[PDB]
Amino acid sequence: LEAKKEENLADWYSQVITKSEMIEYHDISGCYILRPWAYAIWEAIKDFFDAEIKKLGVENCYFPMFVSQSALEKEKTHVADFAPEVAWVTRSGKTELAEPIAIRPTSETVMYPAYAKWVQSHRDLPIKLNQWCNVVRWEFKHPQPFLRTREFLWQEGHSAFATMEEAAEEVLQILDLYAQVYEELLAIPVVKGRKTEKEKFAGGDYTTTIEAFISASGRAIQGGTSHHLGQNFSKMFEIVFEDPKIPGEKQFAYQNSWGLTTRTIGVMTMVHGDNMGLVLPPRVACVQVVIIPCGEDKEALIAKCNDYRRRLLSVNIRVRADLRDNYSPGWKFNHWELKGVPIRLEVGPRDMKSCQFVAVRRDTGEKLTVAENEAETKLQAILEDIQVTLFTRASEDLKTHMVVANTMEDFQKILDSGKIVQIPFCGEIDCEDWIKKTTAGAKSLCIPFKPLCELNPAKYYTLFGRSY
Amino acid sequence: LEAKKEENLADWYSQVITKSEMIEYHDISGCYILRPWAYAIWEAIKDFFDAEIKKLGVENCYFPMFVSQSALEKEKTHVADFAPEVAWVTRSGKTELAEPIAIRPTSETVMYPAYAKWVQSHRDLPIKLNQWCNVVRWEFKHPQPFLRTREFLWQEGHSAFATMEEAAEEVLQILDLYAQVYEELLAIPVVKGRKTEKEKFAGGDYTTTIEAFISASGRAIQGGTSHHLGQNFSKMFEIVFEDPKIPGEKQFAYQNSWGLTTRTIGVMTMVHGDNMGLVLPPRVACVQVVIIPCALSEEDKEALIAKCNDYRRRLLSVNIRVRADLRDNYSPGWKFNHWELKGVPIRLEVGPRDMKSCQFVAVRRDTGEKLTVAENEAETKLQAILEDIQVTLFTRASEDLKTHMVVANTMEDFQKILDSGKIVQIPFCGEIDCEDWIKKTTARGAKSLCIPFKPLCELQPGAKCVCNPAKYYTLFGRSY
Ligand SMILES: Nc1ncnc2c1ncn2[C@@H]1O[C@H](COP(=O)(O)OP(=O)(O)OP(=O)(O)O)[C@@H](O)[C@H]1O
Ligand SMILES: Nc1ncnc2c1ncn2[C@@H]1O[C@H](COP(=O)(O)OP(=O)(O)OP(=O)(O)O)[C@@H](O)[C@H]1O
Ligand SMILES: O=C(C[C@H]1NCCC[C@@H]1O)Cn1cnc2ccc(-c3cccc(F)c3)cc21
Ligand SMILES: O=C(C[C@H]1NCCC[C@@H]1O)Cn1cnc2ccc(-c3cccc(F)c3)cc21
Ligand SMILES: [Mg+2]
Ligand SMILES: [Mg+2]
Ligand SMILES: [Mg+2]
Ligand SMILES: [Mg+2]
Ligand SMILES: [Zn+2]
Ligand SMILES: [Zn+2]
Repeated sequence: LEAKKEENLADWYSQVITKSEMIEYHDISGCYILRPWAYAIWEAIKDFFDAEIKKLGVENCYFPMFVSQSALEKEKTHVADFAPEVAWVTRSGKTELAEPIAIRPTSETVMYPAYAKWVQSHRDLPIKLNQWCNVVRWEFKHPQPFLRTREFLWQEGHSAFATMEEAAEEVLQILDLYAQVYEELLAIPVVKGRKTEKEKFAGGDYTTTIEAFISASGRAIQGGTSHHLGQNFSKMFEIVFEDPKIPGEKQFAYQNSWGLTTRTIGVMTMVHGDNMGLVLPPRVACVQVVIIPCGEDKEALIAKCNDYRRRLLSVNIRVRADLRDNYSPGWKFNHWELKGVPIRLEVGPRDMKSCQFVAVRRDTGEKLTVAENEAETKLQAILEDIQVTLFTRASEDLKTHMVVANTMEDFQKILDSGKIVQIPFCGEIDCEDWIKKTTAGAKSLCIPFKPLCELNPAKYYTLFGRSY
Repeated sequence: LEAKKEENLADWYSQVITKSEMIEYHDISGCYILRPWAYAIWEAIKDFFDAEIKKLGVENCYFPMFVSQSALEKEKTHVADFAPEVAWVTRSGKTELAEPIAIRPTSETVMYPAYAKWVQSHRDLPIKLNQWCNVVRWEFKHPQPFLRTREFLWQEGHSAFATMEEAAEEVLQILDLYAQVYEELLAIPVVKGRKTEKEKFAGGDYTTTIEAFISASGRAIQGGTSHHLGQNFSKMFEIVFEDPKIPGEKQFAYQNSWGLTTRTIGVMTMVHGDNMGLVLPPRVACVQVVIIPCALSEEDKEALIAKCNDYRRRLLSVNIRVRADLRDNYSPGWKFNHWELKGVPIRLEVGPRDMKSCQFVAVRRDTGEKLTVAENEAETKLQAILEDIQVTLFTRASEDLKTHMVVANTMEDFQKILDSGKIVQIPFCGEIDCEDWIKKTTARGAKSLCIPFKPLCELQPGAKCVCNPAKYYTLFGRSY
């Protein structure tokens, strides 16, 4: 790794994702291969999130990727602005299809026709379905791995309820899991908030979000989304049930939808990565500890490495013994640091017979000598501390880089020196357009649930910044 | 359920998959919704296979679904008949794309250009990658849920090796896992074999396969596929390395690919399904035991529900997947039939009389037998009944395949045996021209299923084909 983050972030990012073996490029613009190292992080997030929404009663399923042409039109599910992003299939082989067929950019138009046929009474509610799947958005915006890709993997949850109280409660439960994914799995702090009228999903009532800060850019990014849809889609698609008390009266279902993507992995990369490459938070590292031998008799050195064995596996630590004879120790050192392995355990002959080893933390660079039989306890303590270290530096960097302005003067003074700032806000769109072009430019990120301090007149303190 | 499996198979199948809540229909022909009841089975297969290939050193990844026109134009990875099955993206919104992009029907052309860049020396091998992903094949044959769908879910594994002996061993380990998915998870027996030259993947060296039999059809089906590709694809795609100890000879990697799909769930439905609905093998049933509570007081009623919720915890604690149906708006008789249609292996009936007699009742979905159990043996005995349901389901389907797969040595007995809804092992040339002949002669058709590794009888000392001498016993039959 030779590019440096603070000077050229784009090229640093591209060289970390490649030299960590996370991403391989493809010959289609905005499409990336997720190699096992990148995919294992996604799998870990999936394991966590899946387990959580299962306690909420959500069930997994799989809906078609193709949407019929007339099911896309149906109503103002999308105002035509979102239409350029939709890829259309028009032939199989050379045979032009009777009607063109669309590639899921989201699955409302595929799912809700089915909800309307499953809901024949209030006993059929709630419906709570989730799917892990790929989606295609023909993004015009300049493409980057995991940040802005043309195909990505995600989960989209879609739930329908008899009452507003239930739907409204889920929206905030899901948003909290998203925050837990980022803050507890990925050691990235986030700001919960609600979208302004400009930035909310046109198809919903309100849109909640979690926002993250990437210092080296000075830019924020939407990490996850949870919408209350009210009855916007229920009336559109006729998901209706009989009023239990009033004969002949249909009442429309209340709906939510929520989504999280592999953009998580890029954000973790942009947040924790350093000038030596990736840095993996322990709770998602598929290798938390790598064993590397340093320095015939030698077979005793490999038996000692392989005695860390289960001694680490038996304490349920993900461990890799890199015993390959074909690479130098120094090669292994740099190879696993580029991949972001939280702890390097080096065994040298000196230490086999002094019944010691050395551990090197990927965040601090600290090298530490441990008694041979203190491996289990102290290694666990280091991996827990690395996690807390990584979340603490990212917390204290968001504290530093998120401040207040009450004037356009100091908001602008502060925006352009790499800052995101909460400002009092009209709340109206054309004002938001106006702030967008003056500072060029800043978007609205979210109206925080717990803003700075207590507050056309200002309706809300709203967090502003340049954003992906 | 209204249709009967024996009389009209399609409508019975259509009504089992829907009224069990496995499938919802879509407005695109050959595309189907996988509702939780069916998707949970896929997740169970996924969990097993994933563990197994992890021991073989295979790692999971995700490659793009889009294939460039120009990457598809470089190599010849497929014969010309497969080109129609490819769906093309030709515009975004209203803007026609400069070059069209194809939807993955399989991922050789997407992956192997990357393999070529990752492989620069012998220490870069082996490469062992797997992906769970969706695939589109614009099928001409008649589409049926989970049997033959235009979009499906699958796993495709692609591995690259330095030596031929490594590749050759993976092919059959993988195949044996497929047969394990079928025989141990779904209680379906299968026939391992090699495809004839006609039916093998044209661009590889040889194709191994497992075939399953659907009695009610008299039809067999390809349940899984494992290819040895030799070096046909390493030469096309230039996956080469130099060995320092073999100076001056270019080493092309030895490759395999293998695939298994949600056709699994369709086969399970056809094999074990009955005229009361789905029949779930305990090992993939996402609910193995359903607890149903079956006037006097409201405090008493809460105690009945507390006992059901105490059976649920005792059963989770012995790792039995359990759902307590505590919905108050349905009768017990209703819940009884609803969970039978869904194929739940065991119904647990708890009533007030059994609560104070410290008993419960279990009824098996495979035989229907009702059993009163002491409250204390719930964990031990319920576990035993699920293990016996599994063994029963696999035993009956085995005893149905032995019955329905026989040997014939004349085209004349081959025809009569075929026409009684059976699959036939016949002595066979192996040549393509002949295979077309059997196909239409038996229509006035039967195709080859596989060449069994362990055929019923040993062939030859110069035994002649059913035409040219016989090379091998070949398993022939009508097929999905
Ligand atoms: N092209 C993309 N690649 C990866 N992740 C994405 C992409 N577009 C959106 N996401 C993520 O998926 C989630 C789904 O939200 P959605 O796409 O509806 O919001 P959006 O307002 O279009 O977002 P954005 O400004 O990121 O395009 C978002 O929270 C975001 O983090
Ligand atoms: N349209 C489909 N829907 C579901 N599963 C399929 C479909 N086509 C193939 N499969 C399954 O995918 C596996 C691997 O795919 P492969 O290309 O080897 O099949 P195939 O030879 O084309 O199959 P088939 O003879 O059924 O057309 C097969 O073992 C089969 O079980
Ligand atoms: O995905 C969501 C909201 C929510 N869905 C459920 C998961 C969470 C997500 O936030 C809207 N959306 C975002 N980016 C889009 C691009 C195109 C279209 C589009 C274009 C034409 C027709 C059509 F039906 C949809 C929708 C898009
Ligand atoms: O899928 C396999 C082999 C194996 N892959 C690895 C997983 C297991 C599978 O058996 C060949 N094949 C079968 N059905 C096809 C339809 C179209 C094309 C095709 C591909 C590219 C371009 C094109 F025009 C057509 C290949 C197909
Ligand atoms: Mg977008
Ligand atoms: Mg936006
Ligand atoms: Mg085929
Ligand atoms: Mg075939
Ligand atoms: Zn204003
Ligand atoms: Zn012959």
